[PDB]
Amino acid sequence: TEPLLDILVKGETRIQNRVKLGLNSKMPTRFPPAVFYTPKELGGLGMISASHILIPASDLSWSKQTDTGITHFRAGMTHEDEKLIPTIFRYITTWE
Amino acid sequence: FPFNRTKGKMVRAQDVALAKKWFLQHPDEEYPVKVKVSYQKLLKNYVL
Amino acid sequence: SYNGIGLKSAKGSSTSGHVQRSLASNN
Amino acid sequence: SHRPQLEARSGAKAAAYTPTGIEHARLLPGHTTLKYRKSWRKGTAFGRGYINDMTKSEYHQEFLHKHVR
Amino acid sequence: GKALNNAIPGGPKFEPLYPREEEEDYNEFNSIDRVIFRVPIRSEYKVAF
RNA sequence: AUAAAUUUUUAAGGUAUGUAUUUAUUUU
RNA sequence: GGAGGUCAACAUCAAGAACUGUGGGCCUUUGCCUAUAGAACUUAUAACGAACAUGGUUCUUGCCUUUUACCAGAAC
Ligand SMILES: [Mg+2]
Ligand SMILES: [Mg+2]
Repeated sequence: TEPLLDILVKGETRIQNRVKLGLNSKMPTRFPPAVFYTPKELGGLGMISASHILIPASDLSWSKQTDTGITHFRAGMTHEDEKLIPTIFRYITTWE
Repeated sequence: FPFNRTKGKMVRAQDVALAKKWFLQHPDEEYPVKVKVSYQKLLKNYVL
Repeated sequence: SYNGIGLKSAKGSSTSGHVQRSLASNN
Repeated sequence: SHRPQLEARSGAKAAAYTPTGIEHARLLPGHTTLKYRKSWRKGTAFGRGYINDMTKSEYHQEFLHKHVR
Repeated sequence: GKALNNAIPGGPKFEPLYPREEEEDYNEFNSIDRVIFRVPIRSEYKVAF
């Protein structure tokens, strides 16, 4: 589901934005994803981030008709230097 | 334009725009994404 | 060549708007 | 001391005063210019506007039938 | 480029200018059944003619 | 056989607030 | 009298592709037709500036506890 992934990216960005304005800043350089993702122990918030991903973007026009299949990705959230981050969906076995 | 003429009028010394020409032309190829994105900003300001 | 893939704009959408070709699916 | 008012302020009280001369923004000139005009189916047991108001309206009852739920 | 909300590949991007494109009837005219995909129609065409 | 990159900051919203602090003698 | 001025004042600078004056004829001064003269400056990938800022109001968004301050598109 496209729009849900869309909402994930938004929502999570919005929360991090909360902690950010909690000080005063949206500046990205101040908050490298360490800050938000290190487990509580190491002194991070430990928030479990499945925003990141890359989000299948293919050519809406026809995707109102055919189901054209993924041709492209749109960067969900970002970094500055990247690394990556593991996302929940990958640690949960699917129902089937 | 500046050159081929040989007769013309003066201009307020801050109107001569030395870097406009660079960012109208293409970015070339080698430059790292930093500068390219700098170009696109300079256009967007121009077109507007 | 924005071909219809991508966004109306990343102003509200929290992403950077970056779009890249998908290596996987071609045939 | 919270009281319902019984009155309003005469503009005249203002009118006597001397001016100030502060300059607002919305007074800066704009529009300086005027413009002038020239078998099976038998089995079952059951054998064969605008009302001036709100809370009695049909819309409002739809609405309250959605949201407050 | 702006007014159509398109982007020349090296180009400046702007806002929609006619933002609501999303209204659409489900209507047979330009449908797929009845169209031939032979050459893709990149943007630059749409900015060129 | 891909070259597609959003942001970035300042004020406002134990205590505020209020009160008195006349010294140097105005004619019988 | 000539040349000049980092001198001044007073006019004029965006439109039927477009200026002004004058003569003759008609309606009755405007105006219309015709004849005639002169036309600086600015214009066709359109314009006084082979340049480029801010503000107001009204809408659509984005930041999103609220007002300044703002995000990016439009109209006046
Ligand atoms: Mg208070
Ligand atoms: Mg208040």
